[PDB]
Amino acid sequence: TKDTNNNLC
Amino acid sequence: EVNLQQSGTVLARPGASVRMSCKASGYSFTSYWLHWIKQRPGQGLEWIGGIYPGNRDTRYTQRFKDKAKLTAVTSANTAYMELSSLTNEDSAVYYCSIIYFDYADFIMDYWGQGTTVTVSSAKTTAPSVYPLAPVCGDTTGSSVTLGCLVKGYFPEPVTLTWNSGSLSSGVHTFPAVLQSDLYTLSSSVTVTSSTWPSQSITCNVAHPASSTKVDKKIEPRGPT
Amino acid sequence: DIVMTQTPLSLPVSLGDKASISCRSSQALVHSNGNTYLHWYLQKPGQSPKLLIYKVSNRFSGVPDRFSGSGSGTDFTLKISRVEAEDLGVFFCSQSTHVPRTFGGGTKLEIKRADAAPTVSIFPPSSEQLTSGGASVVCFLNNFYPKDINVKWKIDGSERQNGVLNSWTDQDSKDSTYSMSSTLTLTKDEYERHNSYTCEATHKTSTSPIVKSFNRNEC
Repeated sequence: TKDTNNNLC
Repeated sequence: EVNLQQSGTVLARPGASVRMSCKASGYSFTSYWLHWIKQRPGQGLEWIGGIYPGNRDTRYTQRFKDKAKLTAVTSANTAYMELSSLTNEDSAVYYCSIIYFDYADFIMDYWGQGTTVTVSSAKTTAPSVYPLAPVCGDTTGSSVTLGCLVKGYFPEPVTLTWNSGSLSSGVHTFPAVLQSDLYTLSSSVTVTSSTWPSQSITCNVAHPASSTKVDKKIEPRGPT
Repeated sequence: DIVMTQTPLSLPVSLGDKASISCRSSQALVHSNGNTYLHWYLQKPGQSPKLLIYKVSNRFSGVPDRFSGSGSGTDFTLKISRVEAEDLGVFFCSQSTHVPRTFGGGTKLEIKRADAAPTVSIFPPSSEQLTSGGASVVCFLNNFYPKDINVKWKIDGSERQNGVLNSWTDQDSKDSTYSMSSTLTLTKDEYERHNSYTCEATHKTSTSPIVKSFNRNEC
């Protein structure tokens, strides 16, 4: 998995 | 569930440094990034950086690159932010924050109460609380307005209240203004001329930055 | 830093009316995972921002249906179908599909109501302060509308701008009115040498200045 913003990437 | 407790108000001297914390609960502290955000009195919101407690990996923006240091003790679900070489610009309120939107049955977006930092070389000063009462028996009619003046204190905040918070309708607590290193606060309460002075009205002032705790009673009085 | 621009910056509205805030970003907010992480917050004075809508159109738990969200790519809209008195504060759109996560400058929503004249009160210095050699004369001007007003202190007739502290309150979440307290300070000595003290303020609710005064050492 997740970004620094906690999005799945 | 899910809340963030931030440490209390901090008074710091220019050039010094402060370390503030954020304790979390309700979600897996070691599986999401935790953010820190700054907000100046007038200004909007700006992101300082974040930290992934799982593997202690961090991230910052060029501006706070050498101004902020982030850490976290996972055994206590607590995160830390340290601000170095303080100045007047560092004076603001800081919030730790958690967001997450990829699982519908678990949407996260919470903020600590925020930690207000005051960078000054000024010295703590207990407030002088003065009761504000109308002179003599004259009245505006059916309602009478009483007041409480709280001046010459630093740093803030101050916690004004009436009759231990039992009287909250008809109250106006004005924001504190600053006169050369000193704060002045005032509050007014409006009640029916029947209740006062037949029923006590007391102003309860507290200044934790100096452990001051006053309870002034608005007594009736004569001409000047 | 993908920039967020909100418009308008200030939003005068009357209870019941509909409102709209526009939010635009310098670059697309469509993440590679496929979602668009655009959100809207509301911040009451003295508190942390509170989420209203996430991912452009999703209402967060407990948010009224009066609130809706639309947008695509770079252009986004927040809509308040009906404005109550709770909607008082500043609204922020925000982006979290890029690093860093950014916020717009915000839109302060102001309420318009029926004009209301101020209730003025005058307070002579207490004796507790007098002993310290100083003498603060306070004046409260509570619950008025609109926000425009100007207080004036006249000692024995003449105006006195020197030594006055004015403080205002945010638009009330109940009355949608404003209040303010003007505090005139002097020195016991200076206060001793005069008899008339006046707090007069000119406000829309009248063509003649609302006056309030007291004669020292007299009921």
